[PDB]
Amino acid sequence: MKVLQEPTCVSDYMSISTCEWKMNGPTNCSTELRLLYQLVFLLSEAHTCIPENNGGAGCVCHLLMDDVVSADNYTLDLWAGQQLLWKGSFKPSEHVKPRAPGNLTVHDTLLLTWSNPYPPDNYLYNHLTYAVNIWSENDPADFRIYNVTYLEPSLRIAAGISYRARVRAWAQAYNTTWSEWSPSTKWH
Amino acid sequence: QVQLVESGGGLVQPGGSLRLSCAASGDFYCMAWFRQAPGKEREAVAAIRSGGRSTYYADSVKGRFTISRDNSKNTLYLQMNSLKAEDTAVYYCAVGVDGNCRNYWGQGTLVTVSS
Ligand SMILES: *[C@@H]1O[C@H](CO)[C@@H](O[C@@H]2O[C@H](CO)[C@@H](O)[C@H](O)[C@H]2NC(C)=O)[C@H](O)[C@H]1NC(C)=O
Ligand SMILES: *[C@@H]1O[C@H](CO)[C@@H](O)[C@H](O)[C@H]1NC(C)=O
Repeated sequence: MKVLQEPTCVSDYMSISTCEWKMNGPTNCSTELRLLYQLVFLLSEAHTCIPENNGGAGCVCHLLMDDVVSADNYTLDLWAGQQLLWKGSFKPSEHVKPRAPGNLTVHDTLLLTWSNPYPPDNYLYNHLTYAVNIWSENDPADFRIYNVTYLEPSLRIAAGISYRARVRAWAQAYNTTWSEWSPSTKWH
Repeated sequence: QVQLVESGGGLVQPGGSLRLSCAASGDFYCMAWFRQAPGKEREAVAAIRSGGRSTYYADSVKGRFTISRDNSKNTLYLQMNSLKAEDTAVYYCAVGVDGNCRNYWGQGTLVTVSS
């Protein structure tokens, strides 16, 4: 009924700013909690996020930023029917959390490859720094981290055992939170 | 300091068209136009993002007026068609780097939709 934990958001810095907060006691955020987020221009438009229940008493939201730059600033208004519960601000550019890489498969030398989680025009594509974890599925003790940053999201290695692999990336120059590791592919 | 000099205003027969032009010495995050009429305070007619890709118009002018800027040298445009008589006003082109494009204004140019 009362947000105990002030809301916190990270931005994928292309389309989605995911939020979360925590009230006191069980709340179906979707039934009642109303989040209202608007950017800071002159003919600003109103967007309403339908929240969800992350835990018993906590809530989660997902703002949709069609195109966001370094000078964007959102007014986050959490409603309760007609009782304002919290009012604040959000700058998507300081709290960036990139997308997860994907399309990860495997092809002497051994070839790993994945997709850039963003198109080239997106700013994160220019200082992305991939990190690929190769751990053996047969040998959990065997694990290795591979730093990548090439514009082509791929890796080559040529070290009997069976290994797995999963990649996560993050835009270096923007001081982002380590993205979620890509799905874990498997091979020998 | 950035000067703003509008142009392209003048007398227009109603239902016609009118393309406004206001040059800025440099480029800006926020760029918007402001129409101000006799006894009527300057209202936000049209705005444009930093990296653009998002136009913002007033309900009175949506689908009617279009705001834009050329390449190389930057020049705020307020293209207007089907100009209604109640649009008669000195429109001002204003620029900004945060929130409302209220960093500069540089006066404006009068639009008079004739009878
Ligand atoms: C590959 O990436 C890993 C990150 O997982 C790097 O390991 C980090 O190295 C820095 C210093 O360079 C340490 O401060 C961190 O504590 C390390 N973290 C981990 C998890 O090991 C590793 O140095 C990178 N290697 C290369 C060659 O780029
Ligand atoms: C933009 O961010 C500044 C800096 O925190 C803040 O003062 C302002 O209120 C924000 N704009 C909003 C919330 O519309």
